[PDB]
Amino acid sequence: ARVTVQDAVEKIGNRFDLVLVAARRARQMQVGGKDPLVPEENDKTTVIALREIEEGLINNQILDVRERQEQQEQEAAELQAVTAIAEGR
Amino acid sequence: DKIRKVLKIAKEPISMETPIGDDEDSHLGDFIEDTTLELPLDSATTESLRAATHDVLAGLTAREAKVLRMRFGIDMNTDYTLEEVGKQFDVTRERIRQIEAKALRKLRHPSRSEVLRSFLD
Amino acid sequence: TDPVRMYMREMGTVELLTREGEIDIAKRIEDGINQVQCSVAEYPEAITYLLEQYDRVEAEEARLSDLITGFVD
Amino acid sequence: HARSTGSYSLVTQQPLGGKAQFGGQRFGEMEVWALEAYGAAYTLQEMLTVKSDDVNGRTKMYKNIVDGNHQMEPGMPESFNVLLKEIRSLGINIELEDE
Amino acid sequence: TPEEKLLRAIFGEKASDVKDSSLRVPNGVSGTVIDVQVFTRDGVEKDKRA
Amino acid sequence: LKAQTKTEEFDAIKIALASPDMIRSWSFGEVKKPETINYRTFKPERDGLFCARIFGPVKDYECLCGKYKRLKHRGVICEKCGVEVTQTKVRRERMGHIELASPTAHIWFLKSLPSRIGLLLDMPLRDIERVLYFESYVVIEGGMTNLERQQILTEEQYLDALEEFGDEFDAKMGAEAIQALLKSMDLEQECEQLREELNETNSETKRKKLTKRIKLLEAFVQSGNKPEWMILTVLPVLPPDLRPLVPLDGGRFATSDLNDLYRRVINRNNRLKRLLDLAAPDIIVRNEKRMLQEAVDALLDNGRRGRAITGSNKRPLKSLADMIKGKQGRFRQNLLGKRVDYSGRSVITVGPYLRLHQCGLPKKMALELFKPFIYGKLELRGLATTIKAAKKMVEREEAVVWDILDEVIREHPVLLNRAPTLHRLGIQAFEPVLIEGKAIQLHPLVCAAYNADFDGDQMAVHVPLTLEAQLEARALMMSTNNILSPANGEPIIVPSQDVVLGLYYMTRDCVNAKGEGMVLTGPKEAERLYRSGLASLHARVKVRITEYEKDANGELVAKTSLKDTTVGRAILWMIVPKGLPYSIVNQALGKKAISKMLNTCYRILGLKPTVIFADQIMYTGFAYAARSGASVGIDDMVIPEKKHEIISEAEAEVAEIQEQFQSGLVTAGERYNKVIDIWAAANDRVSKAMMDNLQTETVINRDGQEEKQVSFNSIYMMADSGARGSAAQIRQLAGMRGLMAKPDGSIIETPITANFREGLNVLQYFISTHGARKGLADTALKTANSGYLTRRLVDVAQDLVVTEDDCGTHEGIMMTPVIEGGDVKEPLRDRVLGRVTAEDVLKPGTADILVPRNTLLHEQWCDLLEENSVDAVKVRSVVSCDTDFGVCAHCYGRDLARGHIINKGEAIGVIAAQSIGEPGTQLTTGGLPRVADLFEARRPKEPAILAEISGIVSFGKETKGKRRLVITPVDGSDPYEEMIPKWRQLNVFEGERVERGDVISDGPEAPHDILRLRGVHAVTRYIVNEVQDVYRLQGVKINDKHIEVIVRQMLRKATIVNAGSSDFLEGEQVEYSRVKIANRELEANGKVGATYSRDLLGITKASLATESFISAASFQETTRVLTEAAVAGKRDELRGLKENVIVGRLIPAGTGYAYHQDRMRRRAAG
Ligand SMILES: [Mg+2]
Ligand SMILES: [Zn+2]
Ligand SMILES: [Zn+2]
Repeated sequence: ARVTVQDAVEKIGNRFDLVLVAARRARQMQVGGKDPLVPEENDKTTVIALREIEEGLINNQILDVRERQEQQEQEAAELQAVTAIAEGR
Repeated sequence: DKIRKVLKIAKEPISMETPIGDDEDSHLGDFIEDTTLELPLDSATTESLRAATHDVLAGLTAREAKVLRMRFGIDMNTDYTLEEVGKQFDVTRERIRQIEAKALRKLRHPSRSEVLRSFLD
Repeated sequence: TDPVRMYMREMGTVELLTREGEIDIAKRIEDGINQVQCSVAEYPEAITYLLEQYDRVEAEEARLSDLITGFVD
Repeated sequence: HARSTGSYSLVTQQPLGGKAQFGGQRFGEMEVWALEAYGAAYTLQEMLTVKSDDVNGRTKMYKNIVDGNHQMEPGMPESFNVLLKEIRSLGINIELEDE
Repeated sequence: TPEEKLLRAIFGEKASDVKDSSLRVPNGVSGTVIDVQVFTRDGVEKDKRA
Repeated sequence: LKAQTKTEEFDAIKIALASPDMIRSWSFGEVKKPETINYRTFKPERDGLFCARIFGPVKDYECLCGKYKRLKHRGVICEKCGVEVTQTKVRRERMGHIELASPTAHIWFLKSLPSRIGLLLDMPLRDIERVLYFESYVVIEGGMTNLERQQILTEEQYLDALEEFGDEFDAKMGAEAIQALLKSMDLEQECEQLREELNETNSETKRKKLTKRIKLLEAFVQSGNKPEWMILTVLPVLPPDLRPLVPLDGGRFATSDLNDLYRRVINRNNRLKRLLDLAAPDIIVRNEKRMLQEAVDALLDNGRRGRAITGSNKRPLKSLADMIKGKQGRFRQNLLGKRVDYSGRSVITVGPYLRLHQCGLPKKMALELFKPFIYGKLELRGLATTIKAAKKMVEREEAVVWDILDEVIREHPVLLNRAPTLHRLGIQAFEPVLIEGKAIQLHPLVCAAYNADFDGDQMAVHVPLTLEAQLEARALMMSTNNILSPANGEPIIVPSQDVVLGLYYMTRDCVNAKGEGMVLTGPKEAERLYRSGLASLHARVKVRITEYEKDANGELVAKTSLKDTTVGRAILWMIVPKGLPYSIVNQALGKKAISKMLNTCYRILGLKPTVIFADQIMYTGFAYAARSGASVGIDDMVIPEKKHEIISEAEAEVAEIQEQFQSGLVTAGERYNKVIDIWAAANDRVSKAMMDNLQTETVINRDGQEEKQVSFNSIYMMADSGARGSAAQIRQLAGMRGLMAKPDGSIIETPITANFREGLNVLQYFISTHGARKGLADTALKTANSGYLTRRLVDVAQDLVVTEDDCGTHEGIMMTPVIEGGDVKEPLRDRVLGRVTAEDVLKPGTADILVPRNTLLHEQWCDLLEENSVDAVKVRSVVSCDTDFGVCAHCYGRDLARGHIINKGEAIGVIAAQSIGEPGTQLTTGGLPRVADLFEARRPKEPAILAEISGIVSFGKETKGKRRLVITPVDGSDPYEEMIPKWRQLNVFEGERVERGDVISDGPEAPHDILRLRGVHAVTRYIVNEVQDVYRLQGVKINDKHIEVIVRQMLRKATIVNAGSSDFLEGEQVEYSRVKIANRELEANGKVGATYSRDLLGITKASLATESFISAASFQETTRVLTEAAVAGKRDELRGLKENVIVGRLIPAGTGYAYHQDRMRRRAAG
């Protein structure tokens, strides 16, 4: 368990913007798009995300950063498929 | 005996606002449950049973799946009389009824069977 | 307000008819209508129509109940 | 007493015990203030929309809960949705603007 | 429905024209039956047990 | 980009009047007949209130006639009976209408108290009604003849007036006339005419009314509403399923009352249509017309005329207006409450084993609560083939599910809540621990915050479902994250009673006890001595201890020494973590010190250690208290040996004074006070007698003869420790109990001489009853008042939220300790803690900044200020925060259950209201009503008066009933002369110069003055101190913050004085205004900026004005709110709390504050 989240509020000051970010991350974990960044103890994703905040390897900047890369990682694969939609012409 | 039928319709509807108890905002109408609703534990199983039948129908030969989806309304308007199916398959009549049997037979003996049996009660 | 009151008082103005007064008005009624019957009686299209209508009744295109309520007699 | 998913009131789609499988606990005005003092909105949104009053959102949630996806696609509380027709049943044109 | 129709077809159950209204014991409560009473409308034939 | 035409996600809302064509837009069909259902086939009759054709299919996806029964057919309108086959859900949506014969007035605009139609035509109500019942004629567009446009005529007059002018004169009567009036009305031209008259004629009586009306008109103009629309041509019908006919058992039916109403409007309406083709006489169609009006009135809002009663049932049938109001005061179903799934509740019990972060939950409640979650995990691991089987398993309670439940429970908080939720701590999150049994187990330390005794209180449980609710719950509502009261920073988790008896019994020392004098290396071997039976828990002993001080830079110093202590304090030291000194435990450890133990622990080591410390304190507290065997017998309550003697002497005194009254030496009234004085005094004597004996009389011997220490007697230990009991209650046990009072309020002069250890006899008990009964009665009412107060309070604040970061105003108030008449009724250090300095503060010498400008003053800083003698500090307040539409966090303070400065977006007003309200139960002019008078701004009864302006004053004119006071300013103009009734004894010296705001008489003063004459800081200071006087006297700790924000909302409004942009006397928002003259100081007018005057509005009055009309519709009177808004076409943009809850979306605060931000800016953007 995470008995007190005090440490996370330190990593991101507001403590409300904290709830949002860990949520966003927890869905990255709960809906299976990704996997954890730190050993999962049977801690549910709720707490796994919180451990990740305390350790400073996951915050809004990083996530926005990470997300912005994936947009381009997918834009690279489909590169030919959508340019084939030249039928617009 | 029409006394009963007649005696019934004669009763005037009750104000749904009849205060009941406590004089509180509990009003007769507040207690009338909705029966046309569908419990979600049910709505949930429908979405599953679709997926169920959809999986097990891919488990058969393509004609066994079409014939069963044909013989029942599965992902299709209505369903087709078995003569229609024979004409659709150019192989007709008694033949088709047999395929249906083996299909049901094939889903009957468990490997297949463990999942669809869990739907009844 | 409460319209029973504004009604009761609105009709309460009207005075009951004398036994003679009823007949007067009733007589008046007769005249009015009797004028229009006569006014109706004087119209040519009004006859030919009735004629053209009775030709449809004997032709099985209508019924006697749909044209006259009976005559004098 | 405890309730997960029970019966529902007809006039307003709201939890109602009909089986003596009891209607849910009543979350009142004062309890709402309590959530507002904490900053927890989502707890509050989920309380008065999907956990209760949304005839759509309620089933849409359950299907996600078993799927293992915790989300809510709230939609509009039906209570208010009725107020809207009730105002509009009077002579008032009440509209929902913009985007 | 279609898939329900198939379900009865595989497991061969005749879906009844009758639904179960039977009175059953509330969840969790457990006891011994000390009595049974049967009231009947005047004119319906009283059943065996009654 | 495409804007949109379909369902994207709306902002705001608009409300306005409805066109007939507009009403027709909604209607899917005309309801033409009162028939409902066929009566044999229970099918809906077509073209009736319930119609398949107009509204919808009775059953899902099925035609009425039955031709098309298939779910495939969807956009199909049956060729037989037109029904588009679609879910029956649509019978809840589609509306209808009714085309009325003769126009009809809308009861809301005729009868909401300031008749809108009346003042829109500037015509009296009684006249308009007279035109409606066809009792008189009104002119319309009179032309040039003899007659005014709005003039009303009678029968003969109309006739006579008609003979003279056939045309170019016009008159109607009844509803059509009014409709005719409204359509003809030209507002713009009226506007101009009213503008001319404003400039031309000067009279207050005249231009007051003049300016008032012109705003309305142009407002209505700007609205977009066309006045005719206040008159109904078409009447919409509410969807059937919202006033359903549903069957019951036994074949009975039950229905909404609107049908009875609706049915009537139709019948009457239809009869009228017939009565036109029969050309019935006027007296009849008129009567029918009146009847039609009445029916619509009863349909719309019943009770503004006659209150029609339902059929065969006396009770009046409920109309649509009564549908909206709901009841229980103002509650729209968001406000009273709403039933919620995933919840439950039952009786709660103790569970001392729990850690503070968890709670005992019955296995079955947890099974039924998580049922859907369980289903999902069960088939995730494949233990259940499909969802149905999963149900069957848990319904079967197969052994495997319990282990699964332990998985889904682990990290998944549940909300626990108790009945009267007061402060936010009424709901707290816990981690579930599966428990056999039907009771909820609740951590003891938390029992204080809930005000939950164990006498059978029940608590309700709620499962947070969505992930965000899990993370909100864990980071906000979790127990451990709120350890400190939001009302005042003191810890609310302080151990309650058994635990404090333990620690007190632990650290206490007797004079001579086993092991006295020996020495030990450290606490480890101290417990080893105790558990073995060698040493007593309390004996004076020297032991080596190692304490720590972090006073280095983030760094712990260590020091070991020999402390002179007892065994108990030594043992306890094992728990105190790190930082803390042994000094903290070396005392007797009462409840007060034991709390500051926790407090310092928190303010020094931070959060986590305080929690875990706290757990340990409880476990150890119960335990040693358990070892102690404290009990209470009848001989533990010791009566003084001298009681009978004191009573007897006081009994001589009363018999002496009686002889003095028998001889007339003293008056009767003087006597009553006299006897009571000695008796009052006697009781004090017995109390402080038994207190002396009880407290110290344990008189014991060490190696010598005797010595005496504070008693180890049970009941004293309880009261001394702070566990339970108080000298007052003890005094009733041993010493005599009180002097009771007869019902009328006198207090009986023969006190109750017996006590509970002795028996009370018949008479004495009987007398006790009155006091008892009044208490319960009194408390139950003070309960209600408190609730009422918190209500008004959250209403006036609510939407106030911390928004900006630092408004950056130097502005603020000067904080001094309360220092009442003696020394320090409350210090400075508590008043300034956690606030932020307005400016750098000096030492006694200067260019020495101790604390530099705005710096949060925390414990160290307050102590440095305390080190020095500094007596005065100016501190930023929410009353002075420069930010509009919110508070800057820099101006607020640190306070939270966490010590850190307040976060951006926490909604403080609520917590302010709550903090003031929760203690309100404990209060008792003077009392709780005194508080209300304060927050309600009420002007006192016999007020004083303050000098309007400085300078030398004198008395002028003479006794008319007022003797005028003439003020003569030195430089300024004299002209101020106030009318003062001269029969009130004055104070002000006739020959002295008086500053504006000096005391011109005595008696209380209206805070309006203090605000007006003395200024903002004064009144705000006045408010905080008077109410605070009440609470602290009652023993209640409430930080001034909360009171200050309520004040800010109190002064929310101000009245302009100067001009150059907006109107003169308009009362208006200083947020709005200041923003306009701050906008006006540049560009625009160079400065046209207008001067205003701050106003004081009481909470209930200030809460009245709110931009969002849905919010106002909540707590104010709905009909009035809706109408007055509906005319103006007021567009609610939401943005507030009350409103977002109603419509049910994210609160523009807290977690949502991020959202609203992203949307609010997207709005007014492109
Ligand atoms: Mg109790
Ligand atoms: Zn049809
Ligand atoms: Zn500020």
